[PDB]
Amino acid sequence: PGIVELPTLEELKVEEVKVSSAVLKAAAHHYGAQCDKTNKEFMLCRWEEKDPRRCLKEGKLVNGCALNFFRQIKSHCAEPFTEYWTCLDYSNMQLFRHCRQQQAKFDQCVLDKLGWVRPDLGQLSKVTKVKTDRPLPENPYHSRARPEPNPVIEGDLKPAKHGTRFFFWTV
Amino acid sequence: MPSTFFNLTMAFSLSLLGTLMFRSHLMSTLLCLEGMVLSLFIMTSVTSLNSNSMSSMPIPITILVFAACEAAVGLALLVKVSNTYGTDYVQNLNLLQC
Amino acid sequence: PFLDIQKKLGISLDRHFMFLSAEQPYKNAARCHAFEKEWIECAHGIGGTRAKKECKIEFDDFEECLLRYKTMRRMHDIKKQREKLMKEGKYTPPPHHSGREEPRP
Amino acid sequence: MFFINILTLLVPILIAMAFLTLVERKILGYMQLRKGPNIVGPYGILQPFADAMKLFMKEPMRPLTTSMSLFIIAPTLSLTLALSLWVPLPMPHPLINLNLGILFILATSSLSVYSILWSGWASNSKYSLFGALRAVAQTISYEVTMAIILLSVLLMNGSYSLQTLITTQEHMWLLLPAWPMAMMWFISTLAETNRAPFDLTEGESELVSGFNVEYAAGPFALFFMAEYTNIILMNALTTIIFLGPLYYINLPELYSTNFMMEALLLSSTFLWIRASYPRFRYDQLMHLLWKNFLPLTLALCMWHISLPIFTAGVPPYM
Amino acid sequence: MNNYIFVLSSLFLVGCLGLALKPSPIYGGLGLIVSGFVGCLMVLGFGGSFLGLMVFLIYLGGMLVVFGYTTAMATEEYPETWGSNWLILGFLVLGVIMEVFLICVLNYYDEVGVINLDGLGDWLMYEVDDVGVMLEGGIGVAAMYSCATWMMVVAGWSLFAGIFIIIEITRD
Amino acid sequence: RMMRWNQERRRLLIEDLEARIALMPLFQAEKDRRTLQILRENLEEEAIIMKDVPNWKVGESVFHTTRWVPPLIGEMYGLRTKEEMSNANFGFTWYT
Amino acid sequence: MNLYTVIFINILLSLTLILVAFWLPQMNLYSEKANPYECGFDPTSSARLPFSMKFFLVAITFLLFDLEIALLLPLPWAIQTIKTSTMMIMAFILVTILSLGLAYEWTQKGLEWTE
Amino acid sequence: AGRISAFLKNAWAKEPVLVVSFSVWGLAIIMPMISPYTKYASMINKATPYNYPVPVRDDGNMPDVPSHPQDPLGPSLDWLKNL
Amino acid sequence: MNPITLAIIYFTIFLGPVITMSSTNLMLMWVGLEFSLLAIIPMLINKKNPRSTEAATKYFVTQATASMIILLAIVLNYKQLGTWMFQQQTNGLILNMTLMALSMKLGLAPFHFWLPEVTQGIPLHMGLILLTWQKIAPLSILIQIYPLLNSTIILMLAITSIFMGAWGGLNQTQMRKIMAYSSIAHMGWMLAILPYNPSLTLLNLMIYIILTAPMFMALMLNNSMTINSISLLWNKTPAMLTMISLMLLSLGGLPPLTGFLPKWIIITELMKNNCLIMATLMAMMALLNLFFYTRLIYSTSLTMFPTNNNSKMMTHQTKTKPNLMFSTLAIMSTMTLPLAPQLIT
Ligand SMILES: CCCCCCCCCCCCCCCCCC(=O)OC[C@H](COP(=O)([O-])OCC[N+](C)(C)C)OC(=O)CCCCCCCCCCCCCCCCC
Ligand SMILES: CCCCCCCCCCCCCCCCCC(=O)OC[C@H](COP(=O)(O)OCCN)OC(=O)CCCCCCCCCCCCCCCCC
Repeated sequence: PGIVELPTLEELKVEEVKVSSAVLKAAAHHYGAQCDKTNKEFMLCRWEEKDPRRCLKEGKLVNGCALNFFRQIKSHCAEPFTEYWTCLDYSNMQLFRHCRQQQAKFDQCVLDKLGWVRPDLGQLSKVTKVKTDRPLPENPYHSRARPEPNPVIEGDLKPAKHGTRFFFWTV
Repeated sequence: MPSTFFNLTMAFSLSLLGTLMFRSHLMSTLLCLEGMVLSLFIMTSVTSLNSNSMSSMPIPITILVFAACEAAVGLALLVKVSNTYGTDYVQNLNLLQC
Repeated sequence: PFLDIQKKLGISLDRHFMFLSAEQPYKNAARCHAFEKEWIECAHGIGGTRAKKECKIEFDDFEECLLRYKTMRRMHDIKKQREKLMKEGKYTPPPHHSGREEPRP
Repeated sequence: MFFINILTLLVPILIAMAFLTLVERKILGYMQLRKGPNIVGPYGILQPFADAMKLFMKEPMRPLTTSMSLFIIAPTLSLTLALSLWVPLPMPHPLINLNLGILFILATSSLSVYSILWSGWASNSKYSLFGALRAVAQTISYEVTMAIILLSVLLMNGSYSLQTLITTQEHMWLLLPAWPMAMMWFISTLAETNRAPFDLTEGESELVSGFNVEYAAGPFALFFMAEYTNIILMNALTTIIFLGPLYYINLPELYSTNFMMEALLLSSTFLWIRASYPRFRYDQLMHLLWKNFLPLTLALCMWHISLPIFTAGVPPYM
Repeated sequence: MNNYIFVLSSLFLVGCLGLALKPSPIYGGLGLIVSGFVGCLMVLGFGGSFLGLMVFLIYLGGMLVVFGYTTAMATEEYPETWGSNWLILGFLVLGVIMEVFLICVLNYYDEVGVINLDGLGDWLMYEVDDVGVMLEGGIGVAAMYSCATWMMVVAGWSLFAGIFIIIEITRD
Repeated sequence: RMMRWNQERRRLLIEDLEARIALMPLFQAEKDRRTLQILRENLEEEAIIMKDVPNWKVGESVFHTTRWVPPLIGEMYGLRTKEEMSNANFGFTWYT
Repeated sequence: MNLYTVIFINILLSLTLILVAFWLPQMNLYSEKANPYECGFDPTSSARLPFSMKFFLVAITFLLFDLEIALLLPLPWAIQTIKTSTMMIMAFILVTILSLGLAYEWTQKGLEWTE
Repeated sequence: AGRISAFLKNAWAKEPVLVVSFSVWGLAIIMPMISPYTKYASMINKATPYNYPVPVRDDGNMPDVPSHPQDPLGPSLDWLKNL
Repeated sequence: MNPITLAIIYFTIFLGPVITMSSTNLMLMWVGLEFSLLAIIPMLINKKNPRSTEAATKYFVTQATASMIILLAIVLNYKQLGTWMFQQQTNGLILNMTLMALSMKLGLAPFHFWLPEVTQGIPLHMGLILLTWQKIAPLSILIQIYPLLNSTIILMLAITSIFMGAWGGLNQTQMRKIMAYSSIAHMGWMLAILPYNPSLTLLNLMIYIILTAPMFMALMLNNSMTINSISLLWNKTPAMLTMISLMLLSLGGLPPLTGFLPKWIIITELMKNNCLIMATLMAMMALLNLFFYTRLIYSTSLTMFPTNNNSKMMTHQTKTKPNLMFSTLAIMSTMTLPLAPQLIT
């Protein structure tokens, strides 16, 4: 059939974070609370338009805000975040329960400077209602014409003409 | 996956041929029946895992339950056959032809 | 015959897991959810011979998604041509396809 | 490095089971107002090595009326299943981390039963046949009981893993929440290991040697190694599941030491049971399990279904 | 490491061939135990481990009771393993040669694409959710407790009625 | 004690899953970009160098739907190395 | 791959042990040595005759109870469900009917080893 | 009743396993129906976030859903925090 | 027996076909078939004679093999389309395997060999339960896939079942084997009309069931096993003779009995679909069926075979016949031809 269109390497190039999973999980709550608007815009476009090829600008914005968040972390206070993410990196599951003291020091850092508040137990896991100006895709799934149903017969139910009409049975 | 499914279908075919061709042993016939059952279980599990049909994943467990019930009934009937004759021979149980 | 006590009584004993695009356990999909959804929405209301005739496009797309015969044949043709060019010495694979690539997250 | 890890798991386990034979002989002797071996080694420590060398330098003596293929396959199967069963245990980090570790344990135990059955049928002798049939009855009874026990205990736990058991028993043992399940599990581990009171597969008094009566030295030593490795393993599994050792993220050495102490205590408990009690009849074992443990464990399985629901203490998935 | 599942499927085919060739039921149960272990490995390779371990445990119990019964009643003085008749061995190797011949024919006839020698090991797992929690097998078998209670109740009634059935058959 | 500790573990699991949720969009964006990069390099390597057969379309799909169909593992790692294909097929399964 | 290597290493270890056991010592094989044991007398039967086990009904019940076990085993993932009331009711019904079957068999003397 | 009490006491003396099993069966039936924590298990399993919360569009006609996770709106988990 | 297990077994016998005919999932149809088979086996082996044991064994292995082939077809359909119903575009190989396995479940030729064997050596009420109730669930599955069936294989199975049933009933002297071959012939007629009209195979199934229920009831009254045993019925129950003869003639398809109606309307529909060759051959072998019925009528009603001395004591004693079941079904299975437009649907 048709030729599938997909973007080029130039428009797929982006400044990647190059940041490990343990430091990502250490900074996860404040990253999720700092720019949740950009992330929710990307998720909204991704779930509305199922095509990944029309959300690349939103993905680059997600990378940009993540980079800005980590640059703020690196600029303001870096060594308690470093010891916190290394303590998380030590364990085999990156459990938050092991190193709550370093978590407390990093939260004290981000509360004294930049005024960040860590989200509560059930705050990051709810719907968000993000405002956007991108138009709603009127035809997801690229649906076809949906052919019309059968022409249903309407009318009054008259009795059967001349009975059952089964051979010699008159009635 | 298509090669493996072809192999599983051929395994079911072989176990069906074993069920149809008797060799003097009702127990061996029941063994061929359970080989057919195992082949069907593996086919259903592989299909559900490939298609990610987690809603249809209870189907292999259901066929396993009913297959073990029928194997139980077959073993009970084999016990009755052995009590009747003492040899468990399908050619020995033949007296209903007249 | 086919009694319809489930439709008469309004219950659903076995109707929510009839096909792939139907009520996965947590929120998951079944790898052809969109294609099976399009096929069923095409075929509903006109079922039988008309659904076999004028939903053939949707059914062919769904069958291609589920069985992947055409993708297998296309990939086999590409790999066969690649191996022929390797034998004839007219092709050198790029570094990313064969060997060391630059990893991106 | 992984082969070095395999060696440091396998070789200490084999030395541990050889000295388990030594410890069994000495403990039984000292409970019998005598000594154990104290002549072969400085304190008898060379006695298992002398026994092993004698068994591997006697002839294996293949018999005439014997299915040779199964006769050879069964002891090697038993030993490799014992070591494979030793594989996924965490102390506190397993060699091989399995999501369905307990299911793997159950499958491997049933396959070990098959090793015993194939040996008994292949050694074409009447006493071997008797031992095989007794093994069939025994594994029927303890298999159904063990499956229910593990279901209820791991319902109190989260997944079917064992690091999750460590994290569950981080604060308190599982013996205090489910001690009747621990008692029935201890009895079921005795039945699984074919140990006294209800050994009944190598019954020296009812039979001559049971399923080993035609096995001469060599493969007989393989069967003995598999049995005693399974003894240490069932005690180790009991102390991992129920008597949870102290776990600290900074150092695991105290976890390994606590696991060692409790496993040694339960192995000595097995030898204690053997010294104390006479043998069951193998129909009495089936009656005992199916009439006492199975109704009680069905009721307790129902109670442990209901318990996290009405206490809201449902364990996490991970 | 690509054709691992194909090797397992071939071993399953061989085990089912032996079971069809019908040894003494001791060796039939052996072949079914081997086939059950191999099918467990195939299910584990294709995905979730719960279904494979379940069928392994179930067939272990089943073949154990089968072993007891073929010792009790389905036995004879000389239980044939495979070599009592040379026809059985010749037919086993004939079936193996026919298997090799048919897979070579289907590799040569690559139009349909059921079996391909070059494309083997390329289409084992089609699409998987790379990031995601609770997507393994066993979650659906748990959903039998909540989403398919009809499946659960027909299985439970099958086992209950089966208890009554076996007692009434072997009542004597 | 089991009730209290299991409730605490439920709270810890909710915290871990919320960290996962907060990190989800970044992983989604990077995953989509990597998938598109692999598809684009496969399309170019099939396009220019591989196919000079007269009856062949380069970017031809196998569906008439003209929408996004996510690629298969064998589709996106087919031209790659056999070790990479085996890692994509049996990485998580064999990692034990 | 790791578990596969450990399994193969254990199998090769057992094979090496039995190969050492078979090729190390000295062999002296004759008929009276390799005859079946039978407590110092020639066996009357061939040890392949029918055995007539006495717990056959218990074995069939074990098959059914093993499949009830297979039904009951996905409970650790079943308790994570969002409904939990139908889950609790279904688990109660399953365990209750299994117990009712066991009680009926006990009353009808099924597990009593009929000779 | 005298006969019922005598029968139960004799059963408790002679077969104290069936008595325990039936008592545990009855306790496991009764206890979820009288516990005040039964709804909490279902609510905890509901509140456990195994999936991504897909955001909705802002049409401006829904004031119930929040605009940001750091908002008073939405299903707060203070009951689980204080449970 | 025992009332508790009687209730369990009979409820499962009822529950099997009900699940099969009321379930839209092929897996649930298969578990209904399994329910029916496993539930009806202990009712078969109940007298604990060698013949009952043999019949139970034969029935078990036959139905287990057929159900395994059914499950193979279901799994292959699930592989091909991902659904749990043969919708419209399944494989003809899958559909033909489904038809073959359901034919072996039903017991029509050339899969018919077990049916007279199992019906023999089994008590008469269990033969009635088999030959009537066990043939509804496979027929329900066959009616559910009403199109997308191979008419060639359908017509071949139908014609060979009618031929072999006519020949077998012609040869047999045992009453249960006669009833089994009658079952094979009528199942051949139902299968013949299956791909063209589900209403007509339902009608023929209902006519056959209400025709062979009182035949089995009249056999059950005196425990008459053979042609001679039914021949000394003029001394045992002389009031039975007219209804026995009329029901045998109705099973033969003679006008103006209502058993002529299913054959007549099936021939009419096959004329409408241009299968005159098959219809003519089926009608001639139905005449053969009527021949062995008429020999039975000669034995039991139109002549008086010799009787023995102890039938005097049999006349001395008193009997009991079920109200609302025998006479109602006999009248509705003999004198309901003028309600033919009401019977067809
Ligand atoms: C792993 C941790 C340690 C475990 C213990 C290890 C050390 C102790 C070892 C002792 C020796 C064991 C060697 C083998 C012994 C074999 C014999 C044997 O044990 O037989 C079993 C015996 C059987 O006794 P029996 O067979 O004599 O019984 C007679 C029965 N008839 C007449 C029918 C034959 O006991 C049991 O079955 C009991 C099992 C444990 C029961 C636990 C109940 C706990 C309480 C529950 C709740 C009660 C309150 C109710 C609700 C109230 C609500 C308010
Ligand atoms: C003397 C002959 C003996 C023959 C019998 C040998 C018995 C071996 C021991 C018993 C095995 C019982 C079945 C166990 C199956 C594996 C259990 C399991 O859960 O495996 C899955 C696991 C990874 O799964 P999971 O834990 O979910 O991890 C995902 C993220 N971590 O891991 C995997 O996916 C790994 C998959 C492979 C593991 C098994 C390898 C077996 C290799 C073949 C052995 C036999 C070979 C034939 C005989 C050789 C000659 C004698």
